[PDB]
Amino acid sequence: VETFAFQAEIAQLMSLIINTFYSNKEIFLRELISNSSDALDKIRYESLTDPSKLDSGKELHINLIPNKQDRTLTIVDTGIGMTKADLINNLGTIAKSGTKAFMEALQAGADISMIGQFGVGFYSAYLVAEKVTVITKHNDDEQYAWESSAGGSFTVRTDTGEPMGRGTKVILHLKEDQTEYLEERRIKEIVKKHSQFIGYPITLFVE
Ligand SMILES: Nc1nc2c3ccc(NCCO)cc3nc(Cc3ccc4c(c3)OCO4)n2n1
Repeated sequence: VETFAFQAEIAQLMSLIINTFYSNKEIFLRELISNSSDALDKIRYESLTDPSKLDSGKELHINLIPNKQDRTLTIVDTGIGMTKADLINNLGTIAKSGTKAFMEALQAGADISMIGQFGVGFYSAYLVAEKVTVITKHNDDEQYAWESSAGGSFTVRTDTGEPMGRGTKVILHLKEDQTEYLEERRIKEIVKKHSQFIGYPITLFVE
């Protein structure tokens, strides 16, 4: 279990997301599905010059798994996955320039629903989650669990859970006031309104 500090900018974005009054929380779901869609484009893309990159699983899709018992909503994709270096270095680099641009727009008229246009939509998960655990597997690397409850830090460990093949699970530990996002009907309403044209199948699991 290693512990790392976020860069100043990302930490500050994360507190803004957590502390600002903003009632339209539901946009988190569009952002994570859109992240999954991008990760699926990326695996489909690299496999064009190396078809063996699909040995770890051919199917390209997304599952939404609510669990009232654990109070979690998990978004699962078989996209390209993230390496250790992504989790500790590259994602932070991407998040730095994206945060700055998002900040500039926010003070000049924009709102939190436009976060995905700046490449930092993942952090919108913190509108509804007190803790996010991300389990990720990339092709020539091991399986990792990343985890953060914000407050300026995150952890990374080699994951010993069930091996997952290739891709990412984002596990959202929902705040107590946000269990609406565990309801089939709420989720289905949200997918229909904001995520109806994704180029990969999306399956909504029932409890
Ligand atoms: N499902 C999925 N797949 C990817 C993903 C897959 C590949 C990738 N490549 C990074 C450049 O090598 C970046 C990615 N970024 C995100 C967004 C993301 C951004 C920040 C994150 C995070 C995920 O988990 C922990 O912190 N996702 N989300």
